[PDB]
Amino acid sequence: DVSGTVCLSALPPEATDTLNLIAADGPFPYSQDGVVFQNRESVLPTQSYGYYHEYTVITPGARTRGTRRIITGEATQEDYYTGDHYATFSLIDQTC
Amino acid sequence: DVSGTVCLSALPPEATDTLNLIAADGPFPYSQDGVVFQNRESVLPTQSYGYYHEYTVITPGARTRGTRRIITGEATQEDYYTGDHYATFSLIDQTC
Repeated sequence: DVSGTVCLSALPPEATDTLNLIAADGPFPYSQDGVVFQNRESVLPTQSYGYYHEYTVITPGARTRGTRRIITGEATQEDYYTGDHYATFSLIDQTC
Repeated sequence: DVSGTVCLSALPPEATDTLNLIAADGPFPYSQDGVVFQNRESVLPTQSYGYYHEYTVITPGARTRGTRRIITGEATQEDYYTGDHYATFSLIDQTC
């Protein structure tokens, strides 16, 4: 299940950066950015393979990719944030 | 519930160090390494007491033992990572 909706302004600033890179079609900092997210655990709504893709949200200071991601869905404005390594997701509202 | 599976290569490098010590049965850096994990919140599957053990994953820069751990179960390659002090867990895939 999706936890709720959160305004973009309420998320870390790095989430805005990732969304801007997605709009531009990259380039992306990490090699894993843009790979299919399989939704294996069925946390997000059931969709076809390739409906979802994953992108890093940089964690300041981290040596690794960390735990923060944006998952895009194919629908307009359908973007999910996770800060806990895919345990929970919130829909991003870019209007606020 | 477990949050998903994570590749070992995607975890902080110290996770590999901890897995190597577990394979050798130590010696371990902390006296709390190898204690039973009680799974009090039932995040992991329910098992008899003593099934799970916990080990520190060192966090460089932290002043404490930090929040990163590996929990082992008794089955082969049943190794879980938590980065958030036991709130969420991922199964480690050592093949990737």
